Amino acid sequence: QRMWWAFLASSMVTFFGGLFIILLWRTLKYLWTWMTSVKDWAGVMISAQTLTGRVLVVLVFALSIGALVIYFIDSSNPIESCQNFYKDFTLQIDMAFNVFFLLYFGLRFIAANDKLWFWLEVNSVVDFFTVPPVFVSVYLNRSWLGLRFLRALRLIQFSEILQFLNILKTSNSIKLVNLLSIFISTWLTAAGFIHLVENSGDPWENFQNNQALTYWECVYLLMVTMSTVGYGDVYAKTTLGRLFMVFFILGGLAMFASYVPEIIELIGNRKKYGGSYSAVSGRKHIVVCGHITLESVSNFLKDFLHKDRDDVNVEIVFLHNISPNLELEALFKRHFTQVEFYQGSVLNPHDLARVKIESADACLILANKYCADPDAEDASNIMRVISIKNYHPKIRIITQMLQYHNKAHLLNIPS
Amino acid sequence: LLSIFISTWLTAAGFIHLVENSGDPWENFQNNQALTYWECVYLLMVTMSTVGYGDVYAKTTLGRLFMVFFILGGLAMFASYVPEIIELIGNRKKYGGSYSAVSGRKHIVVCGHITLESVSNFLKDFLHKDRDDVNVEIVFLHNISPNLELEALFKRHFTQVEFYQGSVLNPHDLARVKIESADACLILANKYCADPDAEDASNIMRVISIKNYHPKIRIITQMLQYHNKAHLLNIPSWNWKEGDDAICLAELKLGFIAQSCLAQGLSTMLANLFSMRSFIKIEEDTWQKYYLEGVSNEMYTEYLSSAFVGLSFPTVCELCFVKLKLLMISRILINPGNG
Amino acid sequence: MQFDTTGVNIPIITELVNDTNVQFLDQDDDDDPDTELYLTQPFACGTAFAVSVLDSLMSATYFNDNILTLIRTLVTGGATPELEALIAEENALRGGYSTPQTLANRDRCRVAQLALLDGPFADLGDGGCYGDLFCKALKTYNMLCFGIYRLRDAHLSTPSQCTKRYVITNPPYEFELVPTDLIFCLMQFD
Ligand SMILES: CC(C)CCC[C@@H](C)[C@H]1CC[C@H]2[C@@H]3CC=C4C[C@@H](O)CC[C@]4(C)[C@H]3CC[C@]12C
Ligand SMILES: CC(C)CCC[C@@H](C)[C@H]1CC[C@H]2[C@@H]3CC=C4C[C@@H](O)CC[C@]4(C)[C@H]3CC[C@]12C
Ligand SMILES: CC(C)CCC[C@@H](C)[C@H]1CC[C@H]2[C@@H]3CC=C4C[C@@H](O)CC[C@]4(C)[C@H]3CC[C@]12C
Ligand SMILES: CC(C)CCC[C@@H](C)[C@H]1CC[C@H]2[C@@H]3CC=C4C[C@@H](O)CC[C@]4(C)[C@H]3CC[C@]12C
Ligand SMILES: [Ca+2]
Ligand SMILES: [Mg+2]
Ligand SMILES: [Mg+2]
Repeated sequence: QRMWWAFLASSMVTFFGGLFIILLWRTLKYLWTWMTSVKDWAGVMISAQTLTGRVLVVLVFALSIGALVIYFIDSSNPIESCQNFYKDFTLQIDMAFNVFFLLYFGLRFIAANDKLWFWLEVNSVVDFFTVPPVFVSVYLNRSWLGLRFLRALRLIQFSEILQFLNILKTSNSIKLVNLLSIFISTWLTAAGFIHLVENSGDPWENFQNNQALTYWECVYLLMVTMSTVGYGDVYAKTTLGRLFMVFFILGGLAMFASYVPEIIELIGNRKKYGGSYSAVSGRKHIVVCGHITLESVSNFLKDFLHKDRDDVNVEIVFLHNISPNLELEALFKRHFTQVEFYQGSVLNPHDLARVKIESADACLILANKYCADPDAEDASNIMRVISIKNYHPKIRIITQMLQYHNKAHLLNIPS
Repeated sequence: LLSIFISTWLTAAGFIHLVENSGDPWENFQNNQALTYWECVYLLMVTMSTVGYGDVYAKTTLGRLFMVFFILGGLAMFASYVPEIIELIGNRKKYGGSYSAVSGRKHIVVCGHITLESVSNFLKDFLHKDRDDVNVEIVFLHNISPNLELEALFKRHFTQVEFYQGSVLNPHDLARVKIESADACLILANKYCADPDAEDASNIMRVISIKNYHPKIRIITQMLQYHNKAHLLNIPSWNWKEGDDAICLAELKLGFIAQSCLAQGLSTMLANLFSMRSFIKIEEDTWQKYYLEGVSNEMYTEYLSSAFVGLSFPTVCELCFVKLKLLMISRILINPGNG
Repeated sequence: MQFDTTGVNIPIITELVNDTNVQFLDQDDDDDPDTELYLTQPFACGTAFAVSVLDSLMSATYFNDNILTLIRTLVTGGATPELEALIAEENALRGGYSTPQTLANRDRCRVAQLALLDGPFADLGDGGCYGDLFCKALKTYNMLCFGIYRLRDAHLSTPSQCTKRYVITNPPYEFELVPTDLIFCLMQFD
């Protein structure tokens, strides 16, 4: 007949029987009615501390991707089907992938501490809903596109497994990969839900609500919905699809409007003024650091690039940890061919080699005159001349101080 | 928020159901568009979410007027309520719950100033290969929830470390982390603080709370002065004879300086002996190669053999190093001369 | 500073609070913010010492109880628990009339730094039998060696004028020996 119910029934009875079986075990423990070694072996297999665990978790990554592509393949098939695994390539790989997933879930269940909280974990729920029905299908020699769309929720663990494999270390990239994985996973998962529910007819309507939709059409529908465009060229006509859409958009709109600005922020906010200064052959260049603001740079650049001074082939390379504003960038765009900017502190020898201070003709330091503490600004200039002489002592520093006793402190430097 | 949102959603949907279902008197009731209540509910959720599918809408002019006068309130209500409800649901305690005491395995508890670099510098020295294999687990306890980088460090040393959020000044938290069943408590002090007496005071209160809960535990802590050692001694169960540690960073630094002040180099000579440093090797013979040959040594305690303990300890000094290829140094006894 | 010599050879030791400030102390070194404090030059010379190297003491004192006792009695001058109790009761060390048991508190095997170029142990200064060197130290005065405080360019053939010495902990048996050397040794208590 149309044996669709057996897959959902098998997944549900495995899930709820493990949940009920776990509760029964707790009752037996009450009133007296090597496990650690196999558990922490499973733990070091789950974590990427060993080479075996590393190849295991990269295989989990790769075969989750592969099962997702297999679902994207089988989405173009009819809903109910009759297929022999030996006879056709379909389900030949998916079977092996779900065998591996069953093994991986077994390892994770051994490694887990609290059985009920492990059972109530989304990465376990996706296993409970995906690995039974493919075995049910390959036993029954039939096929139903059941909850095979749930395999996109295996993308939810990409940030965790890259944290295991040490590719993700910094907080920006960790939050970025988390947001991307969560967004893409829930987009594809709810689109597969709408594909199944919309494609299948409605029992009250006697399955006359089976609107012919592709998975990519449902994907486009959900991106229109989460972006709140609402074209209405294609929508949900089944009442189960409409109910899922109503219950979806409450989460989905808040998720979209809080995630997509954050992802757009985390991508592209980079270092625009990094990189090295090319030392032009046959032309000296100077380096200017210190208190660098718009009016100070302008008052320096007019005196340095004035017609009355003899023509200067020397270029000017700035160095300042604060990225400049738009007006300072416009000043640089004005004196484009003569000045370059490079972001960075002067207290980094990598920055000093980046601006080529050893190949530079003379370093200059501009002190902040109008400061609230004439000893603290003095101290900052002290530390700057210290760092430049620490990197390369064979350079000429032209600086400006604020008192006379600080001249002796400058003289304290050996070079 | 839930009650107000659900109430006004269902109420305005019922309004649209009545008005839309009933025809229009000007149209002689020819505007009676056949709609169900759940269809109107779906319509209003589409409208409040600003999707606007247009598969089903209001065709009566009274329904259209109500929709126009509705959406002014409804959109602001939706966009100010649904983010708030989504915030209030789910922002929970992810690092609560108890620490399962693994049988046949001791565990320690580490609290105090806990940040990413401090935890990393502690964990490399604690989990280093040069140290003997340790089955002891590490249970942290800190009231601030960690950031993503500290969580990534925990995911790195997953099987060896666990985290549990909470202050140390709560005996429920202490029973939660099983400090009575813990082997030894550790307290990491914030070195770089704006007030070396206030950070000292916080460490004082932490050792006070741990000894108030369970006085039979070994506390290894670090202070910032020398007079605070007397304040630690003020605690009744803070006894030097029983195993305990009260490191005084400033006092130790001054002692190392005053020892190198007569034997230049001895400060770093001692300080290299406690970072567990594996034998790294560089190709060329600089000073760094012969110095990493130095820093690969650490300090270990080994029970003497019956030969070694037997006869004279001063006699067993000579040729001890060559026989075991080790450096040999019932109380504090260095240079044994004259079990 | 300069004198009727220069002041670069003057042995100083400065505390630090930033590990990332240690590059400013010297000039003849490949300074690097990635190079750790144990690996950089002036800490290895011993002229710089920050407090942040004591984080490993927590793990050390956990893994052996005797480590803090040993470091205290080697470093601050033998803090006996009687001295700690007298500190907690008085907050000022006092003086007392000596006795033979009081004069038996001279028996701390003292730290010292001796020269290898001149002295009763200078009879070899060009060997490589560092093992025989410390065995001669044993059979002479039970002088426990620690390690060689050799100059930085003392392992070079190109003669420089750098008097900055760096420590080496636990030299093996087959470790060489230049005569221009200072040694970390402990003779018996006075
Ligand atoms: C947790 C699980 C067990 C609950 C899921 C409900 C499933 C197992 C039950 C509820 C209603 C049931 C169906 C009701 C009537 C049909 C038609 C009949 O000719 C064969 C049995 C069949 C196909 C039943 C078997 C599967 C079924 C869908
Ligand atoms: C469904 C469950 C029970 C599957 C468990 C499979 C068990 C029986 C087998 C598969 C691989 C095995 C492990 C292989 C090697 C490790 C490390 C070794 O130094 C001691 C035994 C230990 C720790 C074994 C424990 C038992 C083990 C985990
Ligand atoms: C899934 C949950 C959360 C939403 C509630 C949906 C279920 C319980 C309700 C809402 C609409 C209902 C349908 C209303 C009309 C007919 C009546 C009768 O012929 C039984 C089947 C059928 C088709 C009902 C099946 C049960 C039903 C689908
Ligand atoms: C309810 C309030 C706030 C909105 C104003 C609506 C009322 C006052 C107005 C706007 C449109 C009007 C309709 C305009 C066209 C015809 C004209 C004549 O045949 C009387 C009935 C009828 C059908 C009118 C009834 C009164 C009316 C419904
Ligand atoms: Ca330097
Ligand atoms: Mg240029
Ligand atoms: Mg554990």
